[PDB]
Amino acid sequence: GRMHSAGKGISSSAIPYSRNAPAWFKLSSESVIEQIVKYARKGLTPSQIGVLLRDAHGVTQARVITGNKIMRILKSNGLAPEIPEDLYYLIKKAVSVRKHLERNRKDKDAKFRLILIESRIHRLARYYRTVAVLPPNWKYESATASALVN
Amino acid sequence: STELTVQSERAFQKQPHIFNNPKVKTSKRTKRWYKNAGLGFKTPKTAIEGSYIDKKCPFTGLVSIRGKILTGTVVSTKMHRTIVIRRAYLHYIPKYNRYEKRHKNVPVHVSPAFRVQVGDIVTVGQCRPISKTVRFNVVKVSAAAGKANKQFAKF
Amino acid sequence: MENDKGQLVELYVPRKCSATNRIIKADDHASVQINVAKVDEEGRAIPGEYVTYALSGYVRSRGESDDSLNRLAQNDGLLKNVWSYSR
Amino acid sequence: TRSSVLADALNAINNAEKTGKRQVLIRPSSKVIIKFLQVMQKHGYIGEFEYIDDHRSGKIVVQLNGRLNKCGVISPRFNVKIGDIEKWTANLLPARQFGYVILTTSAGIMDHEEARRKHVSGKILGFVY
Amino acid sequence: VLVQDLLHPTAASEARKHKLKTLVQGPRSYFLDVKCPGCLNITTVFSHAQTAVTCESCSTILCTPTGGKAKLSEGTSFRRK
Amino acid sequence: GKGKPRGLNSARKLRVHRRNNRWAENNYKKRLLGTAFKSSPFGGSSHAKGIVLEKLGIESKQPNSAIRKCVRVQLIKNGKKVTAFVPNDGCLNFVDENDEVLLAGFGRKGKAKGDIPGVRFKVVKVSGVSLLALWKEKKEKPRS
RNA sequence: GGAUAGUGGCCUACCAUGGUUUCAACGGGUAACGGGGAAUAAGGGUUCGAUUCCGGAGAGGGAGCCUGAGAAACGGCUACCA
RNA sequence: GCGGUAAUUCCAGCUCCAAUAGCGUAUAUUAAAGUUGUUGCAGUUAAAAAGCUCGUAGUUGAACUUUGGGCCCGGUUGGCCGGUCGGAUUUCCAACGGGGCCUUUCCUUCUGGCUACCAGGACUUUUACUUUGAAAAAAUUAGAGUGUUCAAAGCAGGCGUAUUGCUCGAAUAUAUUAGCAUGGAAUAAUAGAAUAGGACG
RNA sequence: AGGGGAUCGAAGAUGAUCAGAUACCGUCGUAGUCUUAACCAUAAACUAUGCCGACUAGGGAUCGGGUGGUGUUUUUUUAAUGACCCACUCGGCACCUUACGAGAAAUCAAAGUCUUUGGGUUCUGGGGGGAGUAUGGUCGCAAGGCUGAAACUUAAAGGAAUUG
Ligand SMILES: CN[C@@H]1[C@@H](O)[C@@H](O[C@@H]2[C@@H](O)[C@H](O[C@H]3O[C@H](CN)CC[C@H]3N)[C@@H](N)C[C@H]2N)OC[C@]1(C)O
Ligand SMILES: [Mg+2]
Ligand SMILES: [Mg+2]
Ligand SMILES: [Mg+2]
Ligand SMILES: [Mg+2]
Ligand SMILES: [Mg+2]
Ligand SMILES: [Mg+2]
Ligand SMILES: [Mg+2]
Ligand SMILES: [Mg+2]
Ligand SMILES: [Mg+2]
Ligand SMILES: [Mg+2]
Ligand SMILES: [Mg+2]
Ligand SMILES: [Mg+2]
Ligand SMILES: [Mg+2]
Ligand SMILES: [Mg+2]
Ligand SMILES: [Mg+2]
Ligand SMILES: [Mg+2]
Ligand SMILES: [Mg+2]
Ligand SMILES: [Mg+2]
Ligand SMILES: [Mg+2]
Ligand SMILES: [Mg+2]
Ligand SMILES: [Mg+2]
Ligand SMILES: [Mg+2]
Ligand SMILES: [Mg+2]
Ligand SMILES: [Mg+2]
Ligand SMILES: [Mg+2]
Ligand SMILES: [Mg+2]
Ligand SMILES: [Mg+2]
Ligand SMILES: [Mg+2]
Ligand SMILES: [Mg+2]
Ligand SMILES: [Mg+2]
Ligand SMILES: [Mg+2]
Ligand SMILES: [Mg+2]
Ligand SMILES: [Mg+2]
Ligand SMILES: [Mg+2]
Ligand SMILES: [Mg+2]
Ligand SMILES: [Mg+2]
Ligand SMILES: [Mg+2]
Ligand SMILES: [Mg+2]
Ligand SMILES: [Mg+2]
Ligand SMILES: [Mg+2]
Ligand SMILES: [Mg+2]
Ligand SMILES: [Mg+2]
Ligand SMILES: [Mg+2]
Ligand SMILES: [Mg+2]
Ligand SMILES: [Mg+2]
Ligand SMILES: [Mg+2]
Ligand SMILES: [Mg+2]
Ligand SMILES: [Mg+2]
Ligand SMILES: [Mg+2]
Ligand SMILES: [Mg+2]
Ligand SMILES: [Mg+2]
Ligand SMILES: [Mg+2]
Ligand SMILES: [Mg+2]
Ligand SMILES: [Mg+2]
Ligand SMILES: [Mg+2]
Ligand SMILES: [Mg+2]
Ligand SMILES: [Mg+2]
Ligand SMILES: [Zn+2]
Repeated sequence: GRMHSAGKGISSSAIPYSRNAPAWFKLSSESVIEQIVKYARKGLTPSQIGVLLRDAHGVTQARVITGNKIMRILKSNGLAPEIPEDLYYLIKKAVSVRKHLERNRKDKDAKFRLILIESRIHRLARYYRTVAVLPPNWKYESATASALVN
Repeated sequence: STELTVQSERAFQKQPHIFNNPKVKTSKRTKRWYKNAGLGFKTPKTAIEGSYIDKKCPFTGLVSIRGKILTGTVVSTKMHRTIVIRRAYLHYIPKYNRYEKRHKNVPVHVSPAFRVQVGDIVTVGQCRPISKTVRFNVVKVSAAAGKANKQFAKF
Repeated sequence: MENDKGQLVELYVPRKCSATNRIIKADDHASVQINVAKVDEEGRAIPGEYVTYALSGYVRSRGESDDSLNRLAQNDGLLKNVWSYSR
Repeated sequence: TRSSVLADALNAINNAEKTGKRQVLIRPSSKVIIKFLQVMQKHGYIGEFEYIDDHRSGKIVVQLNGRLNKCGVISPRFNVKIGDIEKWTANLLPARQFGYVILTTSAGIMDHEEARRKHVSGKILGFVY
Repeated sequence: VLVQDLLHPTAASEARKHKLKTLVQGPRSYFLDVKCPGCLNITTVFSHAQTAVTCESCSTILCTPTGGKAKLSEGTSFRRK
Repeated sequence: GKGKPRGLNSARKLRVHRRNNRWAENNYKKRLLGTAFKSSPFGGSSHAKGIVLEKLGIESKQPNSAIRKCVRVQLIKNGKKVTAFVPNDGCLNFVDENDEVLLAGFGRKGKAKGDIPGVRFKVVKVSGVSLLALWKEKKEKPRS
C-alpha cells in the first residue's frame, strides 16, 4: 500500500450500500446531466465537479442518479479531454518539479521525487496505452511536457 | 508486401500450364487456376479474385499442405512473402513439478492471398521445404484487427 | 475405536472440553471438572445429583474459563441475565 | 497485496481453533471459499457459514465446532493426475482412514474420495482435517 | 472473546468503530437542508465541506471547510436528510 | 515467505537457482572443475606407480613424537614428485632408492591421515612384490 | 536458371534487408557419441551408460574418386602430410 | 586417541570376536544428507538480507456472469432372503457413480438421407489443465506359469496305449515430456459493443 | 580546481613518561576542518533483523488528524475561539505485562500461524583457513569500487547458555 512511500495509511471514501438512493432526492437525470455539462463548459474536472455537486447541489454520487459515471458522460458530450485527468495532474506536477529544479539543481530531494513522480507517469501511460485511451507510442517527454500542461 | 507490379521480376511471372489462347478472344484476360488446400480450409476469395502469381501460395501454387498444422502469433512481417511467428508453450520440469515459458520462432511463407500484420494469430499448415528456413505456409488468419480500430482521432 | 467386526477396542475413550470440544488427555493438569449441584424445591441441594462440566487447561490459562462457563451454564439453564452472546 | 483469497480464509479459520474461538469473520469470501467451506461443512469440520453482503466481494461468518486440526491451501495449483492423488494424500493426511485432500476438477471442487468414485482428476486446491 | 455474535453485533459498539471496519462499510457523513431566512428556501449541503457554498441567488457564505465537517456560518438551521 | 518463488511457472528460476547453488557443494565443484584430472598427483585414479627419490623420516605433530618413514616419489605416468608413507615396522629397509613403488591414497580423499602431516599417499608394493609379503615372509624383494 | 534421385541459398545471376538472443543467442569447456538401459531400494531424487540391442560416425590424418542397385568404400584406388 | 618401564591400542605367543572360498585396501559413487531443501533447509548474535530508493526482463497478482428446482432411462458391488443344481435370478432394502428431459437456456447451421452418423455446403475467438484411447522393439525390469535334482537360470515341457500318438505353454504390467484421438468445463489465462466501424433479418 | 581558512587538528615538531615509548598526557602545528565547481560510492551505512498481504494478546502513555460532550478554564458577555479534559477511531516514534506459540539459547507480537511442512516475491549462505588473496573484465585522476577463483592445508572454528 502506497507504492512510492512506506505509507500504510487507510484514507478513502466509504461508498454506501444503497444502490438507488437517497429517496429524498427530487429533480432527475435531465437536471444533473445538464448540471454536469455546464460546469464542464466552465472547464471543471470530474473530480472538481462531483465534489461541487456533492456539496452545493444535491448529488450524493452522480454514478447513481444517472446510470453513468461523470467522465463517461463528459466523453459522450464531447467535453472529454485528450488525456485523462489523473495523468494530467501527474504530468502537470512533474512539470512544476523540474521547473523548480532548473532554478535550483542543488536540491537533491527534489531531483529524487522527480524520479518517483515520473516513474508513476510512465506507469499510467503504459496502462493507458494498453487499454487504448492514448495512442500506441504515446510517450512522456521532458521538454515536451511543459507544452502539454499549458 | 507484394501488392503491385505482378511482373516486377526480370522473369515473366505466370502459372505453369495455364494457357490463354490469343486467337480465342477472352474478356477476362487471365485464366487463373486454383484449388482448395483441403483439411477443412477455405481457399479464400482473394486467391481467385487476385491478380497475383506466387507458386508457394498453397491455393494457387504448386506446394501441397500436409503434416503438422500450427497456431502462433506473428512477431515479424519484415520479409516479403514470408513471416516469422512466435509460438509460445510451457515446459514441465519434473523435479520441481512446475512449468517454464519457452518459445520457438517459426519462419513461414505467407501467400499473397492474406494481408498479415504483426500481432495477428495465424494458422499455418506444413508443406515441402520452400526456402532454407521455411517448412510451413500461412493457411488461415485468426485476427482481423487486433485493437487496430480502438486507436482513434480526437473530437 | 472399533475393529474388524463389532467390538470396541483401545482402552480409555477420552473426555472432551465442554467449552472448546477439545480432547482432554491424561497429562493436562490445568484441566478441571466443575460439579454444580442441582437443588430441589425449597433450595435444598440434593447431594450426589450433578450438572457437571469439563474445562480444558487451555481455556483456564487464557482467562476465558469464567466467561466460558457463564456461556456454558446459562444456555444450560443455570442462569439468566449476565452473559450477552452479542457484543 | 492479496494473492490467494482462499489461503487467507483458511488461515483465520486455523487461527480461530488454535485460539479456541467458535466463530471467525473472513473477508472477501469467494466462489471457491464457498465450495471449499461446503466440502468442509458436509464432512463435519465446521458448522454453518453465512456469506454476508457488502456490495464488493462480501464477507463470511464461519462457525467451527472444534473437530478440526488443520485446514490449508496448497499454494501453487498443482496438476495432479489420478495416479498422484494417492501420493498427494499420503503426504499431508494423518492416516489412511480419515481426512480429505480436496482439489478442483472439471467436474467441480471435491475431495479425493469423491474424486475416486467419479474418477476425474484436476488441479490440487487444499486439505482439511 | 472466545464466543461472540459476529452476525448481530451491537449497534452501540458498532458506532464506535471505523467507517470501513464495521460489519458493512458505509459513510457516516450527512446532508442538511440549510436556511438563511434572508432566502425563503434552502440549498442542501454535504456535511464535510471542501467547496464553501453560496446560496442560489446572493453571494453569501454558508460554510467554510475544515479537515472534517464544515463550520456552519453564524446563524443557520439545518434538517438532516 | 521463504523467498524461494512458489509459482507453478517459476520452474526455471527454481532449477537455475539450484544449479547456481550446487557450486557451494564442494565435491560437486571438484567434479565439474575436473580437479581429479587437472591437479592432484594421481591421474584421478586409484593408484599410481613411481620411483623413490629419497627416504625422509617425518616428525609427527603433537601430542606425538615419532619419525615416520616416508619416501619422495616421482610418478611415472605423471612426473609429479609426491611424498608417501611406508607402513608398519621397518619396511623402509625394503625400498632404498631408484626403486619402483606402487602408491595408493591414504583413504582420506586427499587430506593427510595422521600425526604424519602433509602426506596423502602410502606405499603398497615395492619392486612389484607387495610390501605386505615382504614384511611377512611370503615373498622376498627381487634380485636386482 | 544451374545442379542433384529429388525439395531447399544446394550453387549461380539480378533483387530485398533480412534471420538469432536475457524464454540465455553467440562463444568457451566436456577426462561427450546419443538411446535401450545401469547402480543406490519411503517418496522425491542423485549418480553412471566405451561396452552383448537400435541409431550415428571412422578405419593413421585430409581430400578426391572409380565400380556399382548400393561406397565418397579404405582387408578399393589416386594424391598429398605423417 | 595409544607408546617416555606395571602399554585394555605397538612387536609377539596364548586366547577370543566378525565374515568365510573368501576377506583386506585405494579410488569413484549412492544411501546416511531435511549438509542443495519442488516434496524439504538455514540467513537477529553459528555461514548468510544489496547503504538506500527507482525500475526493464522474470515470477505473481481482489471479487462478480447457470444457481436452484421438478420429472425419466440405464449401469456395479454390498446385503436379506436362494430357486438350485459352490454358483443361478427377480422382487424388498440400501451405497456409489453414468446418461437424458423441462424449468426463458445450441452440442454450428442449413439441404435429405435413417432412423445414432452418412457427406455435402456454409462458418467456427484462441489457450493451459485433467479423462480415456489408439500407436507403441527385443533384451532389461516387475511378474504368472513350469520342480533346471536345489539354485542363478532357461522357456521349457508335461501325459499314455513309452512298436507309429495326445497335448497346456512361451502370459501379463510398466513406459511418463512431446505428437495424435476423446469425455470434462471447475480452477487460470484469452477475445468481444463505447467516437457503435455493434448484434440479429 | 578557486575561495576560505577562527576553532579543532592524521603528518611533522617537540616536553614529559617508560627498561625502551616512533604512543598514551602537555605543547606548537601542515593537510584537513568551511565553501563553490567537479570526483569518490565506502561505514558496526545496525534494528548486525527484505518488501507487499492475511491472521494470532492485554495495558497504560505519546505524535499528527478526525468524531462525539445541556465537560473545565479565558470573558468582554452567552459566544467565536484558543489551550485543557474525557471517550471513540484511523496512521505513527516507542514502552510495559505476558506466552496460545517459537527457539540451541539469550530472547521474539514476530524471530508466532514448521514434519498437522505451500499467500506473493527479491537477495544471500552450505565446516575453519587459504582470502576477499590471484587472475581477467570494468569504474576512478588517485586512493580505491565492482565482480572474483584455485592450489594447498586443517578437526575443528563457531553460537547461546552453565558452573568455576
Ligand atoms: C529476520 N530474517 C529472517 C530469517 O531469520 C528467517 O526467518 C524465518 C522465517 O522466514 C520463518 O517464517 C516463514 O515461514 C513460515 C512457515 N511456518 C511462514 C512464512 C514465513 N514467516 C520462520 N518460521 C523462522 C524464521 N527464523 O528467514 C527469513 C528472514 C527474513 O531472512
Ligand atoms: Mg512500496
Ligand atoms: Mg513499488
Ligand atoms: Mg492498508
Ligand atoms: Mg515428506
Ligand atoms: Mg545465471
Ligand atoms: Mg562459478
Ligand atoms: Mg560464494
Ligand atoms: Mg590415467
Ligand atoms: Mg631434500
Ligand atoms: Mg589429534
Ligand atoms: Mg611396484
Ligand atoms: Mg533440388
Ligand atoms: Mg569426446
Ligand atoms: Mg553421457
Ligand atoms: Mg532415463
Ligand atoms: Mg551406450
Ligand atoms: Mg571392446
Ligand atoms: Mg563409413
Ligand atoms: Mg590437419
Ligand atoms: Mg583436422
Ligand atoms: Mg576411406
Ligand atoms: Mg584391414
Ligand atoms: Mg569392410
Ligand atoms: Mg610437416
Ligand atoms: Mg602426425
Ligand atoms: Mg601389555
Ligand atoms: Mg583398536
Ligand atoms: Mg597384541
Ligand atoms: Mg571387497
Ligand atoms: Mg511437490
Ligand atoms: Mg542448513
Ligand atoms: Mg552471522
Ligand atoms: Mg541491511
Ligand atoms: Mg542491482
Ligand atoms: Mg557492505
Ligand atoms: Mg482473478
Ligand atoms: Mg481469480
Ligand atoms: Mg441442476
Ligand atoms: Mg525414460
Ligand atoms: Mg582547496
Ligand atoms: Mg587552518
Ligand atoms: Mg607526533
Ligand atoms: Mg604502559
Ligand atoms: Mg601508562
Ligand atoms: Mg592546539
Ligand atoms: Mg545501531
Ligand atoms: Mg519497524
Ligand atoms: Mg550488512
Ligand atoms: Mg521486529
Ligand atoms: Mg557477502
Ligand atoms: Mg575447504
Ligand atoms: Mg566482497
Ligand atoms: Mg570469507
Ligand atoms: Mg571489500
Ligand atoms: Mg582485479
Ligand atoms: Mg562514466
Ligand atoms: Mg582504465
Ligand atoms: Zn443566501
